[PDB]
Amino acid sequence: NYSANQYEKAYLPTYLQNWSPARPTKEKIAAHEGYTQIIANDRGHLLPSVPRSKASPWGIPPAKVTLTARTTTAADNLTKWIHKNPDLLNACNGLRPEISGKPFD
Amino acid sequence: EITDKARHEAFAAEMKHNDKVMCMAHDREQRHRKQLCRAINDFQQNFQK
Amino acid sequence: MRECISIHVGQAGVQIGNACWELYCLEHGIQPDGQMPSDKTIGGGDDSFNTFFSETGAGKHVPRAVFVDLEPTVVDEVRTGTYRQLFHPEQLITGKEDAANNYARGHYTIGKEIVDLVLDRIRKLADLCTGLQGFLIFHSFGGGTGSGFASLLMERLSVDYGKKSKLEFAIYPAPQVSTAVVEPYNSILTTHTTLEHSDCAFMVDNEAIYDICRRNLDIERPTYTNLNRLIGQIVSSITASLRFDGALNVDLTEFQTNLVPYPRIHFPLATYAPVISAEKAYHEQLSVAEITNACFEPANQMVKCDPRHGKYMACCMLYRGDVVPKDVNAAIATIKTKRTIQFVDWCPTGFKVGINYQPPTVVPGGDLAKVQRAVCMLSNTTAIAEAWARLDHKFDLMYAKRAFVHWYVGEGMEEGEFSEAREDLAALEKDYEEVGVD
Amino acid sequence: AKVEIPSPKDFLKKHSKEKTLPPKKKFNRCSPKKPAVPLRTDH
Amino acid sequence: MREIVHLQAGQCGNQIGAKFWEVISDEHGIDPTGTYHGDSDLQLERINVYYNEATGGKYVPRAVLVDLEPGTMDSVRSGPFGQIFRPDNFVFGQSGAGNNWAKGHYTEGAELVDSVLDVVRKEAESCDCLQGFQLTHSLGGGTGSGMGTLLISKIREEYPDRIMNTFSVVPSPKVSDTVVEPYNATLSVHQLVENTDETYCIDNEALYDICFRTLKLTTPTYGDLNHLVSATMSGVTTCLRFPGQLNADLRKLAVNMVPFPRLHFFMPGFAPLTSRGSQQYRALTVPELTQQMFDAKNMMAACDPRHGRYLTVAAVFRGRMSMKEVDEQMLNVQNKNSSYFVEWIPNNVKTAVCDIPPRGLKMSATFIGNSTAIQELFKRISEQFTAMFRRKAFLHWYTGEGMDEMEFTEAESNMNDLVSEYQQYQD
Amino acid sequence: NPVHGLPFLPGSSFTDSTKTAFHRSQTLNYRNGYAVVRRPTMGIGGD
Amino acid sequence: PFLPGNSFNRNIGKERFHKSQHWGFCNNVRMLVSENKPGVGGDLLYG
Ligand SMILES: Nc1nc2c(ncn2[C@@H]2O[C@H](COP(=O)(O)OP(=O)(O)OP(=O)(O)O)[C@@H](O)[C@H]2O)c(=O)[nH]1
Ligand SMILES: Nc1nc2c(ncn2[C@@H]2O[C@H](COP(=O)(O)OP(=O)(O)OP(=O)(O)O)[C@@H](O)[C@H]2O)c(=O)[nH]1
Repeated sequence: NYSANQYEKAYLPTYLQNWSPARPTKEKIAAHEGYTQIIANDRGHLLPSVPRSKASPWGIPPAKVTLTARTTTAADNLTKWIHKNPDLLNACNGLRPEISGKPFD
Repeated sequence: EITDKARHEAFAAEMKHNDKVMCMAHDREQRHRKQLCRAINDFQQNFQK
Repeated sequence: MRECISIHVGQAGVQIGNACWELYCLEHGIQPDGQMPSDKTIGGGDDSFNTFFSETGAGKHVPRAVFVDLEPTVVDEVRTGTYRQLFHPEQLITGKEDAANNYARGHYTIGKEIVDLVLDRIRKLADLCTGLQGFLIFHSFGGGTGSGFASLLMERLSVDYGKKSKLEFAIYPAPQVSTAVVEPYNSILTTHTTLEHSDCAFMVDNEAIYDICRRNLDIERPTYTNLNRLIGQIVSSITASLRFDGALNVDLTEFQTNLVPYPRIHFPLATYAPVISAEKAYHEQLSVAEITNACFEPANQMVKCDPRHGKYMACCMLYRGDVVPKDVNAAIATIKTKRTIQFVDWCPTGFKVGINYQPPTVVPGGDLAKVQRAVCMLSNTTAIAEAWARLDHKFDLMYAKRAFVHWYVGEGMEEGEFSEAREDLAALEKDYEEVGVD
Repeated sequence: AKVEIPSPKDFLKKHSKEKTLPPKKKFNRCSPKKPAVPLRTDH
Repeated sequence: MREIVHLQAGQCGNQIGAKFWEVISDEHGIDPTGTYHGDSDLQLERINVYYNEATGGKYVPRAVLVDLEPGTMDSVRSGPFGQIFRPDNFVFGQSGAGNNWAKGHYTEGAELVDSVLDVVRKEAESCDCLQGFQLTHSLGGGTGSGMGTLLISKIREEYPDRIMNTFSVVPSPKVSDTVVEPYNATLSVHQLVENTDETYCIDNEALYDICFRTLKLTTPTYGDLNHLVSATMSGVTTCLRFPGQLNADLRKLAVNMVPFPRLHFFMPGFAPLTSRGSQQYRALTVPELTQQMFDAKNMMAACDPRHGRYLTVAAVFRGRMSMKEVDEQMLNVQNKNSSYFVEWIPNNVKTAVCDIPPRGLKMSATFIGNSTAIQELFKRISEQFTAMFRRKAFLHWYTGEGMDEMEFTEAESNMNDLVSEYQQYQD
Repeated sequence: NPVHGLPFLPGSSFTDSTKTAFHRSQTLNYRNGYAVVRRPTMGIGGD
Repeated sequence: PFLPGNSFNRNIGKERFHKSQHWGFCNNVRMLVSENKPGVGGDLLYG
């Protein structure tokens, strides 16, 4: 799930025809120390002491737009008319669009 | 000139060697691809009948 | 590479797409079977058809379009037509239940269960394609099945896929002809839903299509084939840049960037100048100047808008055939000098020239003339607000006496949504003069 | 290495990025050992 | 030795190079296959200033082709001279430009600048000691403006000691087709003036009038327009490739042509243009060449310097001449219009003579002009830019790209400064 | 028998209009992790 | 010749591929089973 080195032109949506970015990647790791203890028994069972992703994931008005120049009051709703929907802001391919614009005077 | 010539024929003989087999190689794979493609298409409709 | 996908929603959108694809197979010399003669053009699907067809090692030119429908009636005989062998069987999306002219019925009752399937068709088309610049959406505002079903799909394709273009094509409602009085209900519903998502919406009206033909094509008795012939020529002309090169090549990306001035309003108007009968073409001469006069003649537009009642912002001309830069630049210079033509003082230049060597072809058993120099006129003017102005007084009376709502509230809406569209429109009209004001 | 992609933040300001300098080149010259050819009209 | 490597960019740069390179191939006399047919020793000797040597007497051009849209390159590669062009040097992208400066200057250039610099540097150690670089593109060309500003900004830091020659064409004043073109030009020239050391200024409308005036052939090909200009920068490079009592160094030219740093923009001037019957109706003599050479109708670059005055002039003469005629003609023009020059500098003329005539004609020449006639050019764009920025038309595209109006503020500010600089020096 | 390979002067050239169809061949494609370029065989219209 | 890039594998019509076991174990030691063995898809051995 990492980005490779140097030859970073052979793996892009250029061939994927991907229209929702795949996954953010990086090339950097802090120098890890640690005897990397084992904290389960036989089943992925975390020993009660150690923490996990504590059941975080377990398992339309949103659209791309720039505010540009459309009446402030209409634009203000649009921002709210974009957000306040975590059913489309959290997970499951990403569900998350972008935004831009500029204010008025 | 012996130094000069020796380079010239060493290239050209190698040069003519390269392209022609490349030309022949590219032709060969296409035809066999074509022959395989038609061969697949023939019995299948015969099998479809 | 350079390709795009066509979609045909509404039972009206399927016969027109049929003719378009019927037109498209001629210039490539496609036999109805699906194969070329013994001549060598087949492969992995890469030739003039690669942008349009998918002729893989199987040798069958597979068009890159999906025809979606909700009634088995009109979608079956085409599946028994002449080129049904060409068409991918499960690309021809059929249904068993109609939307009954109801946007929401198609948009809610049946839309959920079928969009997932067509989304599967979209993705399995998406994976096979390579560059896929945009989509070709063929629909209709008074969509009996077009209205509701197009909206939901263009929502779903927008939200998952937002980084490309989406090209929209619908018949505009006839200003004084209405084959349905619930047509204003969904039409404004479609418009307000599409303004914030649609990239480029292009309209057309059948009345003036008829009005043209008995004017100069001289056929007092055309047919839908004739109607579909003209519009199919229009989309053929705009895609000739993809099909053929010229002095310069232009793309839909340029069309989007250069045509729309500002957000919301993205509704230019098409036009094709050399509309004439074969006999009138026979003993007359065509040159750039007169067709440049003809293209801007007010009676040659398929949309009932007096251009003098409005003002121009953009004008795109796409010369397909044997032309040279000299006369056209001189001719357009004279056009700039004209006074009756009134672009906004805001735009110094609003002209996007397209040059294509290829003379457009006639169709066997057709009705058009034989043209050497053609031009397509996609343009946007302020004379269009009257149409929506026509719609609102039509709609404002109707909603006050709220006819037919018993059906709409009867299957699961309320009046708030109908409220939104009116101030949505009231925004569009009020914006139209504000930008119309210099 | 990886080449930075100049982000749309800024660029040259009013073209102050230049080298104009009007100095004076001092140190004079070498010594012209040849003296004044005449002696200013005297004896 | 001192050599030159070319840069071709923008889709016009695609067409001009092919025409530019075919002229050179023909004027040195190499077959389309690439095997040089030895006929002139001098073209045989001084080929290494622009071309390298491949195996079999094949003269590999030293140029780099960059674009985004494959179709233009496919047409170029399918031309009669694409074979002499290297698949190594065919660098391009996977995107359509949109004819947009912002994406071409920031977005798509990101993944191509690395590749293109690698190609040019590989050529750089391939050759020994360059004079510099020359670039054919357009200021109104969207992709050419985008990549050029990127690379010309770069090659300055690696090579601030060379010649960064820029060949750009000004779009038509009456109409630019592209409507965001005034924005693209204003941006590009702003970085251009900071990066370039030389700029050729050419406009297409004059070539249309030149076709009307001396060509008289009604309907030409745009390649013929390329053919007309392909001789131009060839003529200035004839100085380098050909002998004769003339100092050919563009530096020695530029220092003679650059009194002050900000003077980057220069106007070409070409020699006999002749019509159907006047080829045999013309007594080909230096005066009538000199008369025709300094004709306001013979001008092709931007507009008539009649509106302003003459800062500096340099005409290079190609053919069999003598010092006696060029001197008196210089006196003739000097006394002809002594007041039309600027009193700031007398003897503002620098002459070079090439003893080697071109193929086909004996008497020829070329001219580069720096007069006070560019004000109309960027003043014209001033009303356009001030117009379009008064309500920021089509601005939402660039904001999504990351662009914002503050950059435009100094963009117009400098060109305003240039107007006064051009104004103050003469007026 | 016109003068072939005549002076290719910048001003004038010849013309022809017998050309009817202009199709160009795709010699560029991407097709897997490496962009791959074809050898040009057919010109405009196919020749 | 056989230089890198010059190896063009026999990737033509190949319908039979059956493999044999040239070697084996037998009793309690290990050796090659009876020499007469076809190759991949019935291929003859060296001489
Ligand atoms: N573009 C186009 N429009 C047509 C054609 N025929 C009729 N129309 C108009 O386009 C509209 C199509 O909308 P609908 O009638 O709802 O068609 P539909 O949604 O596909 O399905 P139905 O409700 O069964 O008709 C009709 O109201 C007609 O006025 C045609 O052949 N082409
Ligand atoms: N090649 C070519 N270019 C032309 C011609 N006529 C005008 N031009 C202009 O030359 C300019 C330079 O081309 P490029 O720099 O490659 O342009 P681009 O960045 O690809 O994008 P555009 O400028 O929109 O074409 C273009 O902008 C054209 O407007 C012509 O006949 N041939």
